[PDB]
Amino acid sequence: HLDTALVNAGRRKKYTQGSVNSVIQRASSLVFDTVEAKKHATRNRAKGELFYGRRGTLTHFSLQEAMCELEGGAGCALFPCGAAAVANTILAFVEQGDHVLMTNTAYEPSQDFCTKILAKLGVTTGWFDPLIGADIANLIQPNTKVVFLESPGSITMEVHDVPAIVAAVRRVAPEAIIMIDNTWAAGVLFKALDFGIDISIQAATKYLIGHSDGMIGTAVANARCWEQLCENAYLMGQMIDADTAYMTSRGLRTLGVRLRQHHESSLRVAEWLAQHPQVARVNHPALPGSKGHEFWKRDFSGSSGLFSFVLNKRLTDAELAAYLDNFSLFSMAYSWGGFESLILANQPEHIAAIRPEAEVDFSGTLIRLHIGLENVDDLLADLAAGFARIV
Amino acid sequence: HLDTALVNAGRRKKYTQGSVNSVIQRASSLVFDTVEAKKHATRNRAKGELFYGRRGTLTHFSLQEAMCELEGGAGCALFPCGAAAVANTILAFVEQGDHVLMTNTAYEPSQDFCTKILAKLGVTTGWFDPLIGADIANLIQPNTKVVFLESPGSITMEVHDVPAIVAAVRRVAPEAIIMIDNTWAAGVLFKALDFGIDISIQAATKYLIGHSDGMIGTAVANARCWEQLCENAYLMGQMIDADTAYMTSRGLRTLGVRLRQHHESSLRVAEWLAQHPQVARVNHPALPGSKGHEFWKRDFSGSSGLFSFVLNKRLTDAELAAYLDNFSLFSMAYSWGGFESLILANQPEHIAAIRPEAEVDFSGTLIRLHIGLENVDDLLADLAAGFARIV
Ligand SMILES: Cc1ncc(COP(=O)(O)O)c(CN[C@@H](CO)C(=O)O)c1O
Ligand SMILES: Cc1ncc(COP(=O)(O)O)c(CN[C@@H](CO)C(=O)O)c1O
Ligand SMILES: [Cl-]
Ligand SMILES: [Cl-]
Ligand SMILES: [Cl-]
Repeated sequence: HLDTALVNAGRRKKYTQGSVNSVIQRASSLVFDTVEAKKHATRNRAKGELFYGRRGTLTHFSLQEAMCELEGGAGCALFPCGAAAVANTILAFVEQGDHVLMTNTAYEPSQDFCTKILAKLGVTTGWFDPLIGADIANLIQPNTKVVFLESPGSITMEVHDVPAIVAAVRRVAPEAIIMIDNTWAAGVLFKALDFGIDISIQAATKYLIGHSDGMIGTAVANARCWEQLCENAYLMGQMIDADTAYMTSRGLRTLGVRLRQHHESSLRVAEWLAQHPQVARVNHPALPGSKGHEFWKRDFSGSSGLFSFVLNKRLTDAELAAYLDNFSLFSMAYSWGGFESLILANQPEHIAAIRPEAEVDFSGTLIRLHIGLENVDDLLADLAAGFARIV
Repeated sequence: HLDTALVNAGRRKKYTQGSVNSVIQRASSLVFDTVEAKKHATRNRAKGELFYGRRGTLTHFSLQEAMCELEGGAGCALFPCGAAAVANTILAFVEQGDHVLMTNTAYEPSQDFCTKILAKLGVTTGWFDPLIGADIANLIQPNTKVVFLESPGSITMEVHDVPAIVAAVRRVAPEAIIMIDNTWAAGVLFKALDFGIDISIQAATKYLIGHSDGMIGTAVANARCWEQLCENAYLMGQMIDADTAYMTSRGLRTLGVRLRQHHESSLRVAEWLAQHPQVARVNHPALPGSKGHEFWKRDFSGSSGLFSFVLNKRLTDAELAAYLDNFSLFSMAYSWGGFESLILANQPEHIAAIRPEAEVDFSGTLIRLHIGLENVDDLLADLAAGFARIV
């Protein structure tokens, strides 16, 4: 039913007005025909009545309805980008004196928001290994207000045992706000809110947009946390432009077909790489043997196309150029989740430096691949040519 | 390698300037820094130097390069929609006293262009059965200038034997302009120019855009016909806006994954319908027994999602409402090639009225389906519920 839901989510007649897709309603000013209409709009300004562009237009309402349906939430807040969704969703729930507990595999700018912004405002941050499971109850403190998950982890792809983590957290601090950056799953391959997580955050920038040409963040909350998220994000003025909301709705429609091809192609690549003499490790959650693969097999309904692997060596600056500069199909860039295949290198010491209170367990250069929609045999030929350049 | 080509076609740095996709260059005025720059631009105004917005900006040049690569042509003209591409491509090659030979299964607005616009301008049109094959030779007159193909045919979906038609035309009138409306194949399931056709026309509106929210026509010509196409369409002011050009290039990137799903689901539905006791006949190019199926299998590399079937009876007006008005997932609308599934009905005499000099061979009500990206079992249940309403 997912593919049918993707095609139809948010597409009601009040938003589409006769077309297949929602109209694009560009607005700051939204006009009240009468004082009664203005009173009604004011009362319902956070409940889907047209009131002011910072609250949304029809185009936003359609995307929000669609995200709430797909992720099973009570509300969806929208942000200029994925990093803004993370920073402002955390900020919405903390005050001077609180404590945040975050996986040490979190996206680096999410860590930096904690250590460079929150700290100067009286909020502290501790760290945990992605595979801590139930032992996380040990780290929970009497002022721990937020617990921040990200699964798979950034770059290294380790999957949480979320059931064990949530259960442990609910024993010790039931009213803690559990959050997850659910971007790798595109919010649909892992139903975060069905696991007891309070808020699922996405860089819709990635698979939801799907084409590397829009930036937008989303946060879908359960009924318990929606109103605080919505009103505190709004006090920071957080919103997205109507056209980008439209393009996010539009990306949903092909998300199923795309993800199935990303899953298929990338698992094939990773199977070939795990057999490869020049490869030390392969970190693909759908690959038997990867850190947390068993949780992935159990808790996820599929895979996307982003993973990583470790070379037999820490490439020099000169080897890195010979390797990366001369691919024919993979491109060097940040971001991911689009139609084209990407390649990025992180040296083991660089990873270690973004793993607070941990070290790394590999010494080769770590290559992160986004596997796009190209023919997978073409892409293997490109990686093979890459290996020949550094042998 | 098609999937790799779809991902990469037209995406060169002079257009993308560092992003994944081409920039969107919106312009009428294009600035000449010097008289010499203006002279150079004038000389190359049809060859991809910036000259004037009506000739195109970087965004158009990128799409044009993509289409020439994917369809194997020398140039690609752009139009406001498919119907404009058809009308203006035919018009570009005719003059008073010329004769056009068009398949009697052509899209109805294409026929009306011939009978209502060309006729009063001194250009006659004759008609042929789509399975005529080599016998088209006998219809070629001394003044026949254009032979217009459409395979599969509109609504009824008959597939031409293009090799036999092209060989027969080239025996009698080697210099005739052979055109095809290649929309059903999205220009990539049937490589028209490789079969000796001179110009491949598409409503990029359909599968190239892919989301039912842009209109655009394209015409890719071989080297023999390109300059005449280019300059006579320009004399009629035909262009597309830069944003829709961008959206067409963008659609190309997912065309492969989308078409494979349309193929799989539409063939499933067609095979199910062919077994159904309320179905007299299924018109799907990929279904055994359909008209021209053998040519589809030999000459195409796949199928899209549009096809039709004939019911075992002629629906009354009351039955038509009962059937059509109460679908849950199929929607009634014109166009096709999007993510959502569509349904339309025609009575046999309506089709007969748009089959010039021919009758139809069925008497039941005809249903045209577009199979979108929804789960095919959901779509089958929607069709079954419809059959129950008219049984
Ligand atoms: C898991 C994850 N979460 C957030 C973000 C940031 O989203 P933006 O919309 O880019 O602000 C990312 C993005 N990471 C990309 C590019 O920043 C990367 O290459 O690491 C993300 O992966
Ligand atoms: C085969 C074929 N060729 C051209 C067109 C016209 O394209 P536009 O971009 O709509 O001008 C079509 C479109 N016919 C659709 C939409 O009316 C239909 O419902 O039959 C076409 O099929
Ligand atoms: Cl109130
Ligand atoms: Cl307000
Ligand atoms: Cl000119």
